[PDB]
Amino acid sequence: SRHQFDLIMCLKQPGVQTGLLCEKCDGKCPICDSYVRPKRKVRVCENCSFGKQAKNCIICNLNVGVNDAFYCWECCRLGKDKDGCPRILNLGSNRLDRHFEKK
Amino acid sequence: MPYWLYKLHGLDREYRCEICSNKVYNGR
Amino acid sequence: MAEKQRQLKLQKIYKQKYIGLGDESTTREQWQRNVRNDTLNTLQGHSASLEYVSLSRGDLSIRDTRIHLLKSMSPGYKAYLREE
Amino acid sequence: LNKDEKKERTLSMLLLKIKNGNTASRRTSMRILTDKAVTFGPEMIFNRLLPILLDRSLEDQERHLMIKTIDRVLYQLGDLTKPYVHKILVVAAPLLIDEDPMVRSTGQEIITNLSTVAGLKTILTVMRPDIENEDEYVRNVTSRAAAVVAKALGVNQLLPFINAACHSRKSWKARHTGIKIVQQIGILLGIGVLNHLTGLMSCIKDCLMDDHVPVRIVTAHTLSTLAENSYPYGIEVFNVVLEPLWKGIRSHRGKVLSSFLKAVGSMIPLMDPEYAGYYTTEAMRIIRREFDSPDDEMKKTILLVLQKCSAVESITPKFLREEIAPEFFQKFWVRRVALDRPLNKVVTYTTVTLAKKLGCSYTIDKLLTPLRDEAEPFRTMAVHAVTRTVNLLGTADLDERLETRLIDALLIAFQEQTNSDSIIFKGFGAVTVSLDIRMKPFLAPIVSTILNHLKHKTPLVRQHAADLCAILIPVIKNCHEFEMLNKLNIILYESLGEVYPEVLGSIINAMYCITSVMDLDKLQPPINQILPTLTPILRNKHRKVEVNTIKFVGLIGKLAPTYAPPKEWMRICFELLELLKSTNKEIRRSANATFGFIAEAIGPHDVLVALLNNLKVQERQLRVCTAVAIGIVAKVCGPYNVLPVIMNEYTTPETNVQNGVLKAMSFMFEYIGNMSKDYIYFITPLLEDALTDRDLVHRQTASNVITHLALNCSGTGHEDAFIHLMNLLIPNIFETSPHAIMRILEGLEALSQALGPGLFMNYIWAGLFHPAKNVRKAFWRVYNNMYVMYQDAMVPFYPVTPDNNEEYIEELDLVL
Amino acid sequence: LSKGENVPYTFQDEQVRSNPYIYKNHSGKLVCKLCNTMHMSWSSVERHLGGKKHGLNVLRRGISIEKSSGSVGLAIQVNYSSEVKENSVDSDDKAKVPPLIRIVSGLELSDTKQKGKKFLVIAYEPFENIAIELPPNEILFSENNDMDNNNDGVDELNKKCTFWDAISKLYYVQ
RNA sequence: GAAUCUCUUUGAGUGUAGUAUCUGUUCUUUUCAGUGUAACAACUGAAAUGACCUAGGCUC
Ligand SMILES: [Zn+2]
Ligand SMILES: [Zn+2]
Ligand SMILES: [Zn+2]
Ligand SMILES: [Zn+2]
Ligand SMILES: [Zn+2]
Repeated sequence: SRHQFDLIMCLKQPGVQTGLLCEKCDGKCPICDSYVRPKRKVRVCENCSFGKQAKNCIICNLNVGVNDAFYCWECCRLGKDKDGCPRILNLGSNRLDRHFEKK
Repeated sequence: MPYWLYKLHGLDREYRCEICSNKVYNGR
Repeated sequence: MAEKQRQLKLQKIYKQKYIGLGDESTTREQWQRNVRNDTLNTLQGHSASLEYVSLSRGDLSIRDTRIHLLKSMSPGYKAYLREE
Repeated sequence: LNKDEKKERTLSMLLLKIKNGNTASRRTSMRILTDKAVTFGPEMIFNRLLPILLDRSLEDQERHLMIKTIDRVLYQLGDLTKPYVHKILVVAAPLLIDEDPMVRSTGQEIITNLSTVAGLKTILTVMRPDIENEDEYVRNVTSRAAAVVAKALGVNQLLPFINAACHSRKSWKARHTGIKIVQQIGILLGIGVLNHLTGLMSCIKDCLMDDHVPVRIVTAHTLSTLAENSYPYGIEVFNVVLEPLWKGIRSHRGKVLSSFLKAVGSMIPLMDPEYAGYYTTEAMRIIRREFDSPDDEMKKTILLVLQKCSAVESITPKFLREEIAPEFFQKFWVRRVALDRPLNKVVTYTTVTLAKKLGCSYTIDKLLTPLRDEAEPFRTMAVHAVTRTVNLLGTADLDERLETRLIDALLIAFQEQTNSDSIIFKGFGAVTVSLDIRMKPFLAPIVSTILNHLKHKTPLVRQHAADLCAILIPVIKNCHEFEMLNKLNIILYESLGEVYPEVLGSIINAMYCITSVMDLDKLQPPINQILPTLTPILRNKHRKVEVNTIKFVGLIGKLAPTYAPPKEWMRICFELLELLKSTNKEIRRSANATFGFIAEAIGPHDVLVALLNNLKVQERQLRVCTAVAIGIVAKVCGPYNVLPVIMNEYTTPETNVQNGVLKAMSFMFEYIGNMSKDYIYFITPLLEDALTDRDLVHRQTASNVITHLALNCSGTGHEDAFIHLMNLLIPNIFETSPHAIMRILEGLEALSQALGPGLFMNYIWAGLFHPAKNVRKAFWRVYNNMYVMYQDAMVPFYPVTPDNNEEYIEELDLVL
Repeated sequence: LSKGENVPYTFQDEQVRSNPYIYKNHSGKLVCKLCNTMHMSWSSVERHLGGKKHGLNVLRRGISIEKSSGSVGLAIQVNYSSEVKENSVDSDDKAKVPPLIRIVSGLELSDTKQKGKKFLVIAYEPFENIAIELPPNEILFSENNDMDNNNDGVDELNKKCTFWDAISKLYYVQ
């Protein structure tokens, strides 16, 4: 993602199916994390859909997704829209260190 | 006396120029 | 640390998708080849710049100029013209 | 010695600090390891580090800290000897089986990194003696480990290994686990099995025929995982294995017949319509014969085959209602089912998938008797089924009678509930939303129950009472009773002073749903009296109370600005500006969203002074959120009001006020998309001083302004200010730190579209090669980003002449 | 920590400072204009002044400064205080030094407006300087009055023609 | 709720990545070869002593 470096996106050929965001990540561009002015729907590759993993949010990939995810207008102007499948794979160091910090 | 100073700044390094009397210059 | 290590990875990916991307040290030949491919693709792609090249070279058919441009992207195409 | 024994001391002190140490201590020692990892011997790093992870005294907290160090070292050193490979697999391998998926993933990143580090040849040499092990646990582990390696390096490179283990006549356990590897490979790759499935199939088929049963079962599960993960495509391959499944089903019975019916059942939906009808009808007989099986496994498989076969077009819904359905509901809805969850999920989901073929009124018809049963946890499951079924099929099928009995049972089972669950709310709500106009004659008692439940002494029943109102308010409008809206709203506004926050938030949410729906003037309390009773609630702390209160106040800000006097609005602003210290996000986002509503309500200049007074605070959350607030105010009330005040505020000598000014300007630029053009011209002398200033934060943050400004101001025709801005930026290319450099690069990329590709390139081509290995390393990055944004857009702009490069292009010099 | 002293901003265009170096730039942070150092807190500043590099810069500034930078006559009778204020200062600090006179050209003045004549300036430590215009190119400029005795004091002018009645505090000059 | 009396006032959170900036301590001589650097630098291994003359040596 933008703010967290250890995350690794997918970047494959986007399929025909739209990604989904959890209520918590709702209304955010998967690239720059901008809450404002959405533009288009995201699209994810086959290997990012398949089973239950398709229902998860495409940013945090933990909670279940509900709303379709949108690219903000700027990321569509820059063209970072069409790079590929913008699905985060690994969970990152922050979330894990939170989980084990609490218990 | 400022030992490290000339090595930083590049001075006290022997150098030569052919066109003026093959003159020597101590810094770049 | 980890950020740069992502930079290398996205470098490897974009260099795969978009073909030529200079990294740090790229030979003049390696880069000039990319320039050649881009230029030829522009000449063939737009029907405008294809009309212009076709009429200027006076070839008998558009497709001859287009295939000439495609063939020109391979290095051995020069020598191939010389053996005719 | 004594010099290098000091190193032996440094690694011990570090590792100690990471495992047991202060936060700021371990945080720096991690950096020291990552930067110094190359100069310490990996023999010493792993030789010292690994013995810690073996003891039993380590907590999960202290274990993950060591794991992270292992990962950071492995990803760096890049080359490792085989003994340490085996050791790291001994430590990391057990993680894939751990109870929670977090440890699974972090133990998976290890093996997927080591697979690249240690290479293909070494790990396979490590696994070969391990698969033959007599132990069950080790084999279970390195099945999963082997699959992780398989996905990591690609499956084809590791495939003949699997073929060797599977087809090995030497050892039996080698065949067993060699087959399990196909399981977890099928799981990890997901749909991506596909093309590899043929090669994988070389293993399974013959490995299915072993005389030993526990291998015959494992192959049967592999066929199920491959069959489901594939989906319709994989049929053409499984035809070879399709025959022996039938000679296995008709005989072996016991626990094996369960596995083979799982396999064939998972093979059904990918079969052609011709065969599907046959194989289904063959399976249904065995299904009916096996209804009475006490084994959990066999019931689980039966629910799978019924689960899949409903999708088959061959069987008619009449065939299901006449025969299979009544035998289903009576057997699998026994109250003993409702006690164990994993089988509950399968029974409910099976009923839901049968609801498609079956009539909605028929499925719901059979589901009313479990609703009216006395058992509570059984009524809950009976609710789940109705919820999901109604969600799929809608209520259009229901006759008035079932429509009455359903809602009756939902009221009853609603009022005795114990555990906190939304399944009633959604479900009892999913009913309402669907049939809402048809709901009217039932609405009077329902509300009464709520009005009783609000007075109940238990906090949960009060939560659940208030929550169900918020769902009914839209359908209550559709049922047109406004007097009930007012009576509710009054009773809630009276109950609004409750002690328990968790209930109070829900109460305020119901208030919200009432206020948004109903006519503003007809509200009884009314709003003008409502809000001054809300302002003390914002200090209730907790969260949900704050969230719901803020969203409600914002609803008033949209709908009813003119009621509360502007001084009271200023009290609101002073409470929110204090309130956004909250740790939660949505609290802050909602607060910032409300400043637009208030600034629209009363005025910009009374809010702006209050906000700018808050940028002098040290904490970062406060400054950033006030920056976003200034951005939203500038959007809603217009930039020409906020811009001169902010530009005046930037004159203050304090650092944090200046950075806050630049950031608020970033937000107010990305919020107004097009406008942005009239306003530049003023702010370039403001960016003039920002891009010049010494510290690296101003140069960072100001470039972020240049991104949002240049992207959506491009093509407007200014372009003489963006050349200025660029001329100020270019020298910053050499700057280090991650944050400034990414913002600067984004800035140059935005300026590329304001200036154009060529006018932007004229700066870069110079040092694009260059002697210095650094200037080169810096410019090739900007040329990379420009090349990604523009390929055929830079073609006229290359610096190439016939004598500049060997070949050039002879056709660019032609003229007609 | 700051000892309550106001450290002015760099741009405020100069109340005497304690150390005439540490400022606050246009931004918030603290600066040492010699060493060109940015300090976050006043403690770090006190460590800079107590540091070795600042001393080196102070000395280098010291060297940098130390390398660059039968006729008619008139008689004046200047009177001084009557033990009114000189009762608080008696620490043999140049107290033995008598008033001094010098001839100054008006070519240099704080205002630099008009000029072209000389002044017979007379100075004493506490009291304020005094001047007397001398239009005549030369008056009483004698020729070897005494018999060439060499105690230059300050100059030929002072020894040649001045008297300091220190007991009564009366300075005569002619 | 109402009635009376006295006195007073007014008129220290938290975690994940990452920068920036000060202080303290060392500067081994000298040559050659390798690494490295845009050039330096830095890193790696080997060894200058005796004599003479008016800064220098076709010096031994
Ligand atoms: Zn993907
Ligand atoms: Zn999410
Ligand atoms: Zn975006
Ligand atoms: Zn010269
Ligand atoms: Zn200083």
